[PDB]
Amino acid sequence: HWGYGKHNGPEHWHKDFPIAKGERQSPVDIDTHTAKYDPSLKPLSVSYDQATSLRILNNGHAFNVEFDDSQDKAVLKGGPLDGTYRLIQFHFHWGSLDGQGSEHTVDKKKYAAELHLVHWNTKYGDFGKAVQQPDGLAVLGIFLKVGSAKPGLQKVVDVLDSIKTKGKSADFTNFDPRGLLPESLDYWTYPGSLTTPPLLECVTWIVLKEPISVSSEQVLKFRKLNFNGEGEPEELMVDNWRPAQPLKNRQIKASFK
Ligand SMILES: NS(=O)(=O)c1cc(F)cc(F)c1
Ligand SMILES: OC[C@H]1O[C@@H](O)[C@H](O)[C@@H](O)[C@@H]1O
Ligand SMILES: OC[C@H]1O[C@@H](O)[C@H](O)[C@@H](O)[C@@H]1O
Ligand SMILES: OC[C@H]1O[C@H](O)[C@H](O)[C@@H](O)[C@@H]1O
Ligand SMILES: [Zn+2]
Repeated sequence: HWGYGKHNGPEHWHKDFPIAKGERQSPVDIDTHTAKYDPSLKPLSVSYDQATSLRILNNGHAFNVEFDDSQDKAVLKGGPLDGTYRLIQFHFHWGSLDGQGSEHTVDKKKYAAELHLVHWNTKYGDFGKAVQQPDGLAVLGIFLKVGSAKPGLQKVVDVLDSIKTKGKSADFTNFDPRGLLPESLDYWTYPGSLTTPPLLECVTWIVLKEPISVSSEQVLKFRKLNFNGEGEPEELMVDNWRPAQPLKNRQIKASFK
């Protein structure tokens, strides 16, 4: 039922999901001047060398690239995190035009899109148990701006024609997510939530400061996907982002001086 349209979008979600008005909702605006360096943060470790991708799915809201999370392979450690978090999937949020699409904003500036690499805390055994815990998930967020092409994104772009409509999937083995990172791992971090229903308040957000550049042609292909299923009237999959939510009783910490 929930979506991004006028009649089922972010301003309606609270009726079924009252936590939408909660105390640690995401995304937020990142005020870079108020964000403070945190010396208690440990070095961040993104260890994706043995990642095993499996499948790509159009779920009617975005597309997910899914990974084998039955054992410790691609993991995120360090930074603000206690213990080991396993990669389960990544997806994007994007706009109808280059001037909007990100969920987090930086001094109110909206990027063209935002990549979310989703990980769960292995001390809870499964993703479903992890989303019953305050520290169950860690999402690594990466901004996309439009400029030069990102070579490591092209394999994703070129499979999208095969998953145009809701419910379609395709094999997506042997994809290396290391090709989606920027050079620097400088980041901001804060406690938040899932940005889509069920909006659960389980996430440690780690948002990289350096955006990746993708080409106009790459993001234009994201915008050819459909929210609807096969045979149904075409609704382009665009503007699948939630706007910034109140910061409330939180502080954003920076990894860099
Ligand atoms: N968009 S998000 O990364 O917060 C996200 C991740 C997830 F695993 C499930 C969700 F419902 C939402
Ligand atoms: O195929 C994508 C990636 O898969 C990983 O499991 C391999 O260890 C990497 O060498 C490879 O780049
Ligand atoms: O009481 C002082 C403390 O206030 C907190 O809000 C800040 O996060 C700390 O960095 C600071 O040392
Ligand atoms: O790596 C992701 C995918 O990239 C390309 O589409 C390859 O043709 C395919 O075999 C692979 O699964
Ligand atoms: Zn997301």
